[PDB]
Amino acid sequence: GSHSMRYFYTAMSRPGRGEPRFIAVGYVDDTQFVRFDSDAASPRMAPRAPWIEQEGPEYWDGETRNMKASAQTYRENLRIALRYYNQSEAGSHIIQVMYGCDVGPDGRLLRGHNQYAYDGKDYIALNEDLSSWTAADTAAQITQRKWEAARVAEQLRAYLEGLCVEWLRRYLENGKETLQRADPPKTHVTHHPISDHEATLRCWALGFYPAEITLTWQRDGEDQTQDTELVETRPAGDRTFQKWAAVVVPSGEEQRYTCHVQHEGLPKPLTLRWEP
Amino acid sequence: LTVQVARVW
Amino acid sequence: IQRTPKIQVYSRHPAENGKSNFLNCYVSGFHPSDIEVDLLKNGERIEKVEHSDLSFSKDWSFYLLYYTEFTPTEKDEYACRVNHVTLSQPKIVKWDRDM
Repeated sequence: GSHSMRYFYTAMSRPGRGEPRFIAVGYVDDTQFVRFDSDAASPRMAPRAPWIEQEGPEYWDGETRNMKASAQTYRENLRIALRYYNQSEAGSHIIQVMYGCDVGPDGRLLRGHNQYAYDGKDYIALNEDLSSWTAADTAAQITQRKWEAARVAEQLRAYLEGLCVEWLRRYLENGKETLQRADPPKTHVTHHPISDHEATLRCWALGFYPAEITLTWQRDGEDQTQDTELVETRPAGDRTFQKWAAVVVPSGEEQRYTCHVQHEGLPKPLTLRWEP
Repeated sequence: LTVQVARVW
Repeated sequence: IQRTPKIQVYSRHPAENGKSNFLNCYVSGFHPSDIEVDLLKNGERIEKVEHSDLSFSKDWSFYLLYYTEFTPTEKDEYACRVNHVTLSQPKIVKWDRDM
């Protein structure tokens, strides 16, 4: 169905311990496919998925050149941010970047993204029109003024509507075996007494891709959102993801509880109960 | 493919 | 403003004694990015532990997966030890085969 390409940059200063570290990673959907780390013995854009390995040396040299250039720019931006926020040169600070494109089944641009953070807070973001900016504070407004003057938005629009979509489509075809395969969750319900009158029902989802999933408990057909313990979806390490949802139920009332599982890999939503 | 130039703040 | 890490300790595949597996420690939701993560076997640091490349969620908080090959037994206890600037003392989360 729909797909996304995302790049994530992290630039972290470390006064007294050398120049700021720059790490870049690239994703198609929930699959990482490239990385760059300025702290590597030999910094370069490197493959992290099998289907990207077929890209030639001009790809890898070009991307490596770009990441080294980007690293230098974001080291500059870290110095600039200190000024904008009247901060001392003694502290460690972080700039983060996430950008990319979303496409529909036909591979047409759904929307683009280009957003920035400073010390974990929104800094500036390209609006959905890909032509204007939202600045989070008066510091970012300075950046906005600079970027409006230099017409940065137009250049980002050109990338997001062009190369981003084009290369995402290329990656999707080259990695169709995996990127265009949904693995449905393997599911089951576990039961563990807490006491003489209460028990935990835990609904498990395992081995699924992509990460997007909905696990819900119902009691007598009504959602138990507030009484459900829901862990964050977590990576298994083999491309797939895991998740569970638990509720505490009165003993003898277990069969009034149903777990409901929604996932792209499933032809229809699943309903599961504990099976003693 | 990454965007080709980073912007100065 | 800083964010303390969430911690999950778990296996890649359903655990069965004698069968080779992967022990995972997933740390997420934290900021800044500096974090110290150990995988413990019976209280002692496992040497060959790899981790994923630093990335982050839509709310800018970071996540990392630390992992190592291991073969679960009935005797052996495993845990994940995490330190972060938000933590005055390292936080230990024990591996629970049902979690």
